Amino acid sequence: SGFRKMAFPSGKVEGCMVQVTCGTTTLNGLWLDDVVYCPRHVICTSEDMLNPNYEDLLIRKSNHNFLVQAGNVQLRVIGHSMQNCVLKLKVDTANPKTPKYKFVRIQPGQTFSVLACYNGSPSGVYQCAMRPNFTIKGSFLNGSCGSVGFNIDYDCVSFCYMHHMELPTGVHAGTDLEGNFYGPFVDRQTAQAAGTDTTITVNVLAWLYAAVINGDRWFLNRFTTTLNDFNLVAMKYNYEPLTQDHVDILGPLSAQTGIAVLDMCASLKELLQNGMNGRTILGSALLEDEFTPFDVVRQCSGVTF
Amino acid sequence: SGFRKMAFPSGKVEGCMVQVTCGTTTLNGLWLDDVVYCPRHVICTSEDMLNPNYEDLLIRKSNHNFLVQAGNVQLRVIGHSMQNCVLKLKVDTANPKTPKYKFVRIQPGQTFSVLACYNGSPSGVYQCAMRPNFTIKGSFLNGSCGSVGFNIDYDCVSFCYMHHMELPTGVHAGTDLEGNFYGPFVDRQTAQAAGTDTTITVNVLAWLYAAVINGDRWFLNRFTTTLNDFNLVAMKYNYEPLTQDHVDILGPLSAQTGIAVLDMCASLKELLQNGMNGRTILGSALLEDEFTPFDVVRQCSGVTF
Ligand SMILES: *[C@](O)(C(=O)NC1CC1)[C@H](CCC)NC(=O)[C@@H]1[C@H]2CCC[C@H]2CN1C(=O)[C@@H](NC(=O)[C@@H](NC(=O)c1cnccn1)C1CCCCC1)C(C)(C)C
Ligand SMILES: *[C@](O)(C(=O)NC1CC1)[C@H](CCC)NC(=O)[C@@H]1[C@H]2CCC[C@H]2CN1C(=O)[C@@H](NC(=O)[C@@H](NC(=O)c1cnccn1)C1CCCCC1)C(C)(C)C
Ligand SMILES: [Cl-]
Repeated sequence: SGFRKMAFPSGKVEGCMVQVTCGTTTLNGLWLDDVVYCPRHVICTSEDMLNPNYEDLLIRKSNHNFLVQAGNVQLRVIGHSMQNCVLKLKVDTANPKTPKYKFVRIQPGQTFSVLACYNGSPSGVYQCAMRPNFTIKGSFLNGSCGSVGFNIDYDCVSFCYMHHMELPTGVHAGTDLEGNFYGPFVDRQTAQAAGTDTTITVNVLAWLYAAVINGDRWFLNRFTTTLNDFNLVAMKYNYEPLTQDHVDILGPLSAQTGIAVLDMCASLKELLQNGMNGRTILGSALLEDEFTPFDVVRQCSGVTF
Repeated sequence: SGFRKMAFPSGKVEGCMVQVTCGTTTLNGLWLDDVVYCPRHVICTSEDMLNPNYEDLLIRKSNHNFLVQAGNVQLRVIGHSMQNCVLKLKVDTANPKTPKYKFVRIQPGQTFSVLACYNGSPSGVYQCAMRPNFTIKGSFLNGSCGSVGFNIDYDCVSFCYMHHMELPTGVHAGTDLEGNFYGPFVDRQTAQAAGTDTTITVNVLAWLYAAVINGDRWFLNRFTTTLNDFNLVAMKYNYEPLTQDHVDILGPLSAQTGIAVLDMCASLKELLQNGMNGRTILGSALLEDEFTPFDVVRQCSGVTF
């Protein structure tokens, strides 16, 4: 028993991390096969960032403008192209340490592991959620750009995130591995609102099921509710609407605990209306929303990779 | 910016994990050189666990009673010995994937990364603290025994923890890699009190410095305090005494923020006496005590491995 914010084991991703330098800018890239993926703003000067013409800037770069480094093996770049907001550097060596992998785009409310890197070297690994407003609450310092987010399913690394930038609120924005931003953001230095964040309701319910699996069940009540009447209370507390598809994805946890999803909804309704009255759930004084139903099942059933 | 419970990158440890079977019992071992370390209770039956005579039980085992498995490479055991509460299986193959490493014993309040494993395969990685009462608040299911805790310093894995057992409160107990339990526990199935847990004061202060580094500084006040008068208030809230050595280890964070350790103590004093008045610090409604001063520096300075 116990319940922790648990990341995926990171070894497979560790062996794909490299250092990419262009001019004065050094950040991280992802070395899969003979390709290094990194944020396209590696090519920019401080002055270029106000409204970069990335097509023109890249046209003025040659292969030898890009220094790629795998620890010491100084990779030779033989090609460069741009896909959306990511640069792809063809190199003369295909990464031996290349794991099996896909590139996927996660949905708001889904979770992933971030391998935070500096200079192509891992600092640490942590879990987080894609927020409904398509930001993530990461831990990223200058030089962290090109750090990636990923999930592992069987033996296959699904890359879902590459880090590009920090908003003035201290939250983080980036792209999938085809270089499309999550959310409304563009890679230029302008004020860009993230828009209203909401609480990931399906995930709060998942974590309440986690609490029950772990014998912490004080918040269970005799009341029940319809999905509609639940959503009327939840919308008042800036919670995301709960959909039938969310109710379906909570089924496993419902089945395991014998608590119907709408009875857990009735529990969350009272927590929202009353607060916790200085009690805690799985050590927390706040309702936690960065565990998916699958995270709870993974962790409470000991799924391995 | 941002501040997350961050684990060490786990790849180096991943390649040391193996499956150890003795009779009906399968758990994890740590494969370093030609030695596999695992909990000695792998040799026990359900009935043996009331008061096992581990010397006599081990004497009745032969090398071929122990099935060691690295994925599929079925390791042949050529020796078995006992050191305190850990079994050492000499094998015919030394692990190629063997990283550089030490075995260390951490102090109460220090943190480490746990690589949770089942059947010699990683499930996930998370951070936790050795509690003052020498338990850890882990996430461990049946089959997790032999999962290890570790830190990385330069390129050297310091192993500090091997998982043995769960207390009826849902907290966890284990040994260092010389097989000595943390805390008063013995590997037999008897009621064993953990004793009073306390809040890791030096770590709360470290996390308040983290909050200031991240622009969350509402709790800073004009008041100050002596170390003694701080400890008079803190002892009332079941906080660990703060020592001059703790004050010294907070020096870096004091220097970086220009807030004297005793001025941060004066901030914590009011938080304890008043509570947070429904405010939060780095997203939390509770005071967090599972970051060390070095964790805050590591994470706020982007130290890599
Ligand atoms: C990353 O590339 C990296 O690690 N580089 C290695 C060090 C050499 C780097 C890491 C910063 C922590 N990312 C960036 O430099 C990005 C790029 C891409 C987009 C613009 C530039 C600057 N940048 C940022 O992350 C910045 N953030 C902003 O500029 C915000 N701007 C504003 O909020 C704003 C407000 N008023 C006027 C003008 N801008 C972002 C910009 C993008 C939309 C969201 C808001 C800093 C300031 C470096 C965090
Ligand atoms: C671990 O070996 C493993 O992963 N084994 C693989 C599955 C085959 C296994 C994992 C359990 C989650 N650990 C254990 O089996 C340990 C060993 C070592 C010490 C005794 C046995 C049983 N065990 C436990 O972790 C148990 N915990 C207890 O028995 C507690 N006992 C009591 O609190 C108690 C209360 N009243 C009367 C008698 N006992 C522990 C025992 C040690 C001191 C602290 C309290 C279970 C119940 C399996 C969690
Ligand atoms: Cl909290």
